[PDB]
Amino acid sequence: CPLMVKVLDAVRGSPAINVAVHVFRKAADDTWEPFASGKTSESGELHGLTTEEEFVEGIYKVEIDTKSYWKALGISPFHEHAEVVFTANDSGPRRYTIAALLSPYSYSTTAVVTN
Amino acid sequence: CPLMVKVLDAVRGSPAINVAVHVFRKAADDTWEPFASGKTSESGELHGLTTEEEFVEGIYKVEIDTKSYWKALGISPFHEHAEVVFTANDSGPRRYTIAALLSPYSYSTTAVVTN
Amino acid sequence: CPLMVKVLDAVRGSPAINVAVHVFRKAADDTWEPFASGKTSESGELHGLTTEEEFVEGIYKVEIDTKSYWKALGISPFHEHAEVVFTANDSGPRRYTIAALLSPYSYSTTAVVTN
Amino acid sequence: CPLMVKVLDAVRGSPAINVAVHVFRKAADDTWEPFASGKTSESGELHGLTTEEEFVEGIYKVEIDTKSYWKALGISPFHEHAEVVFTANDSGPRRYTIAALLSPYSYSTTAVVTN
Ligand SMILES: O=C(c1ccccc1)c1ccc2c3c(cccc13)C(=O)N(O)C2=O
Ligand SMILES: O=C(c1ccccc1)c1ccc2c3c(cccc13)C(=O)N(O)C2=O
Repeated sequence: CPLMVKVLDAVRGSPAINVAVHVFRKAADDTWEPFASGKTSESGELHGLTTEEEFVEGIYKVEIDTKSYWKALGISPFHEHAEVVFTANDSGPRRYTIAALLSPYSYSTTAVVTN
Repeated sequence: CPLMVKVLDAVRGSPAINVAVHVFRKAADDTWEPFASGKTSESGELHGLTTEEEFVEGIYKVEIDTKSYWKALGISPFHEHAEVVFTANDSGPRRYTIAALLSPYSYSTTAVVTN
Repeated sequence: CPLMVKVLDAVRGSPAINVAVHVFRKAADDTWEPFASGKTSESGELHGLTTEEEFVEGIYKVEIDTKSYWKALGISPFHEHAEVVFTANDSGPRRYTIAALLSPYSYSTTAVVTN
Repeated sequence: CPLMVKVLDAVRGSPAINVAVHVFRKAADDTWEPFASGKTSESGELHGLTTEEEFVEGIYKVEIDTKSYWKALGISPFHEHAEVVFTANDSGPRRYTIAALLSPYSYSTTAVVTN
C-alpha cells in the first residue's frame, strides 16, 4: 500500500491496537471528502487503505481517534484526536508511513516517505 | 492568560519565532469559529490569546502554521500545519500551555495544564 | 544561569516535579566527573546548576532520574534514566535549556540554545 | 531477534541508514561490558544483535552514534549520541524494539516490548 498508519502507546510500550483512523482528501471545492478508513491491527498498523492508482496527488488528512483509545483504558486524555495533514505525491508517487506515538497529554507524529 | 502556545525548532535548537497561530472554538453546527490569533515571539511564545471570562468550556482548535515557518527557512516540510484539538475546562478553568516541537517531517505537541 | 533543565510529564500533562538531575563533565581520562545536581521545582525547572565562569568548553552529561519519578507515581517505567550528552560552548558561551518530555516507555529531549 | 533497533530521520522523513549502534550489558562489578554492535540497514533497522539464550536478564545500554550520522550530512548536531538504558527480561523473556527519531537538536526514543 502507498499509505500505512502505525500507532504506538508510549505508556504501555506497545502497539496501540484497534484505533480508528479516518482519511480525507481535499476536493476541488476545498471540502474534505471521505477517502478511506480502518482500525489498527494487533501490531498497531493499518494497511490496505488505498491503492497506487487511487492515491493521486492531493492534500490528505489522517484523523486518528486517540480519545476513544484512551477512554477505553480508563483515561481522559487531553486531545480529541491526532490529525495529520499533508500534500501527497507532488513530485510523483511515493509510499507514506504515518506514525503516531501516543501519551495521554502528548502525541508525536512522523512521516517516513520512500520512493 | 489561560492559554499560551510555545513553539520550538528541533533543527536549529531554538524558539520557533514568528510562527502564525490561529485558535478556533467549535460552534453549535460543528464548524470552526475563529477566536484568536497571533505570531510567536522571540522566545517562541504566544501570550494574551484570550481571557478567563472568554475562555469558557468547549472544544478548541489551535492551528500552527508550520509549513510557512519551514518555507521561510528554505527547508521542505511534510505537514500543511500542526493542529491541536482539545476540550477545555471540563473540570473547571485551567491554565493551558500548548507546546509544539517542530521538525520538517515530524512534530510533537504536549499540553501542560496547571491550577 | 548558562544551563537550565526543564522536565515535563506527558501522562499527567504537568511539570515533572522533584525529579533528580545530575550533571557531569568528561575528565581527561574519559571518566564522568560529577559537577552539579538538583531537583526540579514546582514548574519542572532546575536553575542555578552552574555559572558562566565555571561552565567552560567540554563534554557534559545531564542524567535525569526518570525511573525514580515514575516509581513515585506508581507507574512501571522502561528506562533506568534519561541521559543527555553534549559538547558545550564550541563556538563561544551559550545559554542552554535542556528540555525533556517523559512518558513511561518513551522520552524526548531537546536543546534550546540561545545567545 | 529479541532486540531490534530502528532509527528514523525527522528532517528528511526517512530511515537513518548506516548509523552505528553499540550495546553493553552491566556486569556484576558494575562496569559496562560490550554485548553487541552493528549498523542500521537501508530500512533504518538493525537486526540480529543477539539471541534469546544470550539475552539474559540484566541492565543494557544501547548507544546510537547520532553525531556521526549528522556530521556526514554536513550538520553539527547538539548531542554526542543517543543512549537508552533499561532493565531487560525482569519478568521473563520479552522482545524489545528500541526506536529513535533524530533531529539535529532533539531526539526521542521509544520502546515497544512484546511477549
Ligand atoms: O514539549 C516540550 C518538549 C518536547 C520534546 C522534548 C522536550 C520537551 C517542551 C519543550 C520546552 C518547553 C516546554 C514547555 C511546556 C511543554 C513542553 C515543552 C514549556 O513551558 N517551556 O518553557 C519549554 O521551554
Ligand atoms: O515515530 C516513531 C518514533 C516516535 C518516537 C520515538 C521514536 C520513534 C516510530 C516508532 C516506531 C516505528 C516507526 C516507524 C516509522 C516512523 C516512526 C516510527 C516504523 O516504520 N516502524 O516500523 C516503527 O516501529
